[PDB]
Amino acid sequence: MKWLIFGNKGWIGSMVSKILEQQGEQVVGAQSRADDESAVEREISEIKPDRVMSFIGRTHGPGYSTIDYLEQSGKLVENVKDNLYGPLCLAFICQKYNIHLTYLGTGCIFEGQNNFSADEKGFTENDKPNFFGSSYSVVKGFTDRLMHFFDNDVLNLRIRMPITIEQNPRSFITKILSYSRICSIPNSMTILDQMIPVMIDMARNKTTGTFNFTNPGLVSHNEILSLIRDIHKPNLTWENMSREQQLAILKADRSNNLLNTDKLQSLYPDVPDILTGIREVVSKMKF
Amino acid sequence: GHMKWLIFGNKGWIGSMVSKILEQQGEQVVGAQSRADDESAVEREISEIKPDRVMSFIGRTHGPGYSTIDYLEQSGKLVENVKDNLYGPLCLAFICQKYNIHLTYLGTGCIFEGQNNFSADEKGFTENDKPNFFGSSYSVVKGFTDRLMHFFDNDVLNLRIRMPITIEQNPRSFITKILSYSRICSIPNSMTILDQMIPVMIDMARNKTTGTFNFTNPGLVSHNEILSLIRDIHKPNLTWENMSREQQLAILKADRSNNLLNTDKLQSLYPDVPDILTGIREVVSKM
Ligand SMILES: C[C@@H]1O[C@H](OP(=O)(O)OP(=O)(O)OC[C@H]2O[C@@H](n3ccc(=O)[nH]c3=O)[C@H](O)[C@@H]2O)[C@H](O)[C@H](O)[C@H]1O
Ligand SMILES: C[C@@H]1O[C@H](OP(=O)(O)OP(=O)(O)OC[C@H]2O[C@@H](n3ccc(=O)[nH]c3=O)[C@H](O)[C@@H]2O)[C@H](O)[C@H](O)[C@H]1O
Repeated sequence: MKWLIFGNKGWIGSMVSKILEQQGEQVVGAQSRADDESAVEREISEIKPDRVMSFIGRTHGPGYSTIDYLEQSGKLVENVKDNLYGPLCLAFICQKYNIHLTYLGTGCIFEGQNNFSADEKGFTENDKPNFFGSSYSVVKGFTDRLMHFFDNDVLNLRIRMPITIEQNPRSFITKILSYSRICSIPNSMTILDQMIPVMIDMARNKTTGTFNFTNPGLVSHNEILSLIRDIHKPNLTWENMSREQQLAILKADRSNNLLNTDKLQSLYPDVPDILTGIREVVSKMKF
Repeated sequence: GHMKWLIFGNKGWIGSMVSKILEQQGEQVVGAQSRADDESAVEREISEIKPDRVMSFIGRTHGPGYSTIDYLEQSGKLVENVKDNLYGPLCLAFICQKYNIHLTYLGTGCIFEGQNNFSADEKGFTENDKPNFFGSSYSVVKGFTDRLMHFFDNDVLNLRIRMPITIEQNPRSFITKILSYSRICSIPNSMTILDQMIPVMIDMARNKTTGTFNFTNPGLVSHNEILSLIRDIHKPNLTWENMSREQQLAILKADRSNNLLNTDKLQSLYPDVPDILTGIREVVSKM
């Protein structure tokens, strides 16, 4: 089939593009900006893709390798443009043309259920955002809600803290290896090497709706650094800091949660729990 | 004949003014119980009430400690900004469209800068023009809401008002406000006299007119010209101090939109709408 990819030069979009091409699919990198709704509709009307995917957003930039970038005066316009408006333009136009859209969103719109409390099973697909501590998370929360108005037309995948075996400035493990102090908190995370094939399968199948799109279960920064130490780097040591210490040195807070992945597990029962998956990733990693 | 109207923002300055007028015209007005951002509660209320027409007079434009849009520039208020100035209005657009019920959305023309210099080649920002003013968090979000309303061009009436004026003094009224300000940044602007423009808005909603409309009285008026007309007609001892654009920017949390709106589209439908200077004369004579 023919796959039109927005964000195909980005970290994730490049990775997905490569896998679609190894699978024998035709990939078209979108030339239109997602927020240029008239150019998007011209491109979609002309290319006539079988599938559209969105790997776009504004999550770092000059001076800031993190979502702290969006807290600067003058960046709200880039935040809403790339992290809400562009994705909504793709939803409206893909829906009009009856072309399945995969939107790669975020689960960094919730806070909590990550304390191993016996009565808490994690945030669901239907749950409203309850984390408002970064401008990124605020805007993405509304994008996530708005995507529920396209439940039969758009696949809304909530990834978090994405990890690759290959080291990359964007990869959660690369980042935490680089940080002087670690705020260790159990969290739902996405191993892209494991879950990109699932995402492609879902888009091939025209599956629609919202899915929490993390590996089952919780892992902490300390558990990940402990595996790197215990598998490869016996000398490895790090300093811990609290949520409050971290808040003081960043421009924004950070989302910490468990996502309930029962919905994804109903379709894809072989996705590894996050600790089995991280053990696998760390075992294969170069430094 | 007389109809049933569901009003979001029925207790607000503009909403309560429109409610009273629809009631004076012998309509049935229901004040909405649901928050516009509570999409499930909105869908319940619309499906229950089965209104002939829905109207939105909602937004977040002031709050504790800040009688202006400067309120939205505080850390932690982006969530209120997007919730009330974008997401709630989009919830109303999606749901009213689903139920094929006409929606009037009271938007803003404070999404553009320029064309107010009396240059003969500049006839003002049109309905199709994209936002070009990004100097307040209010204007940035409202600009995206305006663009999003264009995806509902057959189902929603999107009216861009600016600097609303009432005969009746009120803290929200542009004339009350500039009378209250020690220093005036005098700039020619498109402005909306609500006493003259609300009856046009109600007619449009009765006719189920949809699309975007610039919704200011035709032409420009400056702060200095309004205050001069108040002095000469009502208050001969009135005096004020003038200040620059950059001097204003030094005292406020954000910049302000200054523009001309092209009102040819409205004037084509309603040739009798008073030009701003004729209308300001009517207003000041009634004060
Ligand atoms: C596109 C979005 O990117 C996001 O990354 P974010 O910009 O929050 O990454 P970091 O600030 O590096 O934060 C990554 C992690 O590092 C922790 N940390 C940070 C700095 C420090 O000095 N020490 C620490 O321990 C921080 O608490 C967080 O757990 C998320 O992936 C989100 O899932 C995804 O949708
Ligand atoms: C809901 C939105 O409200 C808005 O009002 P805004 O909050 O910008 O009002 P003010 O800050 O009082 O500003 C009102 C006017 O006062 C001027 N001024 C301000 C302070 C000062 O000390 N001296 C001055 O001369 C300012 O430049 C502006 O022209 C707009 O109506 C917009 O059309 C509407 O959609």
